[PDB]
Amino acid sequence: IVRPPFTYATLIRQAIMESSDRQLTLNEIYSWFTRTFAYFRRNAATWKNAVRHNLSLHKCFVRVENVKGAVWTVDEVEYQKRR
Amino acid sequence: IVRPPFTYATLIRQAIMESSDRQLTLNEIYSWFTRTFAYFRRNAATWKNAVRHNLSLHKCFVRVENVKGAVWTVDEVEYQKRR
Amino acid sequence: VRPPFTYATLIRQAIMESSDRQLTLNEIYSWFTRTFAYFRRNAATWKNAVRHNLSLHKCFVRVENVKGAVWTVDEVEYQKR
Amino acid sequence: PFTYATLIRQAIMESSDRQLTLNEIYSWFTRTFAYFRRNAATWKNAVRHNLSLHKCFVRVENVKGAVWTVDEVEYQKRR
Amino acid sequence: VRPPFTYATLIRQAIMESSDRQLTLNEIYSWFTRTFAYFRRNAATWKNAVRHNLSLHKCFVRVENVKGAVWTVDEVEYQKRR
Amino acid sequence: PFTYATLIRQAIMESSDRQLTLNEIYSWFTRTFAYFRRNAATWKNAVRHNLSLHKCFVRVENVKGAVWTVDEVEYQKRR
DNA sequence: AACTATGAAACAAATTTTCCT
DNA sequence: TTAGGAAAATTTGTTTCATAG
DNA sequence: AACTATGAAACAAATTTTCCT
DNA sequence: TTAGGAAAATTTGTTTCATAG
Ligand SMILES: [Mg+2]
Ligand SMILES: [Mg+2]
Ligand SMILES: [Mg+2]
Ligand SMILES: [Mg+2]
Ligand SMILES: [Mg+2]
Ligand SMILES: [Mg+2]
Repeated sequence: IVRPPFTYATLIRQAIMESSDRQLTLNEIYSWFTRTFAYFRRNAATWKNAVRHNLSLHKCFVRVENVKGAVWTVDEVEYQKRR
Repeated sequence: IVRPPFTYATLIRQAIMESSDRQLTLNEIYSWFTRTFAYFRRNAATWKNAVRHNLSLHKCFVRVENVKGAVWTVDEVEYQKRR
Repeated sequence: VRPPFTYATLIRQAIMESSDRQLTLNEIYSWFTRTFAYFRRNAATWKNAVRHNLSLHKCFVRVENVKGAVWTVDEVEYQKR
Repeated sequence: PFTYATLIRQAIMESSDRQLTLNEIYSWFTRTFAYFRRNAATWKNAVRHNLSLHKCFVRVENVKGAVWTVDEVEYQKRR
Repeated sequence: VRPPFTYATLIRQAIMESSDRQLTLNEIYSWFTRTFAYFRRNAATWKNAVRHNLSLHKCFVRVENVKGAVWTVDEVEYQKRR
Repeated sequence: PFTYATLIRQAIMESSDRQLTLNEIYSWFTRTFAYFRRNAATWKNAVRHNLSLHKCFVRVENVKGAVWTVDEVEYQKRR
């Protein structure tokens, strides 16, 4: 098994960008990771922690609260900075 | 953390070829893996199983019993076949 | 062509492979339970497994004759295991 | 009991010229797996029937309970 | 060159940060124990950590002037952490 | 209480011009870590001494046990 | 080809915040 | 009104990776 | 650029074998 | 001499990866 050659930030952005409304709940993001790569079908304690850490740490990922909870979105302009 | 871009057989051969007498016990091979790459400092249940599996499966790795137990060696001619 | 297996050949196998060369009905049932469970696989599964075994085990050698390709068994390399 | 290796050997071993193409091995496995699928729900009664029908299977009653044995001479007479 | 810390400023910090602005001697000791344990780090450790924090937190802005580059604190940006 | 951020901020805030080069921050941390290393075995007695020496620290005896408080007015004079 | 130095990423954790029994 | 638990977030400090010199 | 087919590798496990309490 | 335990080996069958076509 090989981990994808992309950063967590890039992968998370990919997940969100591929969604129909450009937004995903945390659990939906986890699902995208496990469905897409074999690497994420094990050691969940490690990679899910990485995902949450990246979502909070990086300003390009903005939590948008809504009636049923909250979804994560991507501030593309922000994502582009430093990259 | 990234796993080395080499097969288990290639890494095992490397460990043995670097030893002073071209022989290593199983525990010494585990130690070479952990000392050499961060990747092998976690999920021991998985990679140690991989190492034992590779040692038995591939004919290029020959167990040589000795007074103190047994060491693993490499049949270079064999390793070269299929490669 | 003779069937690969029959209840008779299977019952004989169960008994012959046993310790005392004897089995109670319940023991024969246990053996059959395990055996039928093993075969409850699909073509996609066994087909993959067959190719895997032919290219992994040395006892299986492919002899190319005036037909295309045929696999044979090296009994001497088969016994060692 | 069975492994793909023993099965592949059985197929090849039980064929004249002791050879088989990959397609022929596939055919043998198809027949074999079909057999077990077809009889997955009948083997219990089939076994009881065979035990009492064929003389090669002899019931030996010992201390506690009874056991079944094979009369190899009788068995080898069927073929 | 007044010291960055003195027992006096530390004792006051422990008491001021407390719930009811008052601590027993033992509570002050517990605070000091934790504090001294935090600082038991080597130069290789804190040096790395300092560079890490300067380039991670936006409240720390490098204002490049005349010669060399000096940092500074964005009191407002630091407000979030407050 | 303390994080590298609060410390870096403390250093810069206590400096003139409220600015510091990376080397100056390094100097401040060197002095700071040196302080805690130097006094790792003396702080218990040092704390007891300071509490009874400085009037800004007042011992208030309530129901069970006694607690220490800071007389903010007194503390500020000396600064 | 080695080796060092170093920021971005990755990691491992300790805490916090919310929503529910 | 608290007490806990699980998710979800937020934070901190350390280790690893990729590479410019 | 996509997609399929497929052998090598990688995985996950069930068992075995040895050496010691 | 039987009963585990753990490390070391051996085995089997399934999933993943890289890539020819
Ligand atoms: Mg964010
Ligand atoms: Mg071997
Ligand atoms: Mg082979
Ligand atoms: Mg009969
Ligand atoms: Mg920053
Ligand atoms: Mg006093």
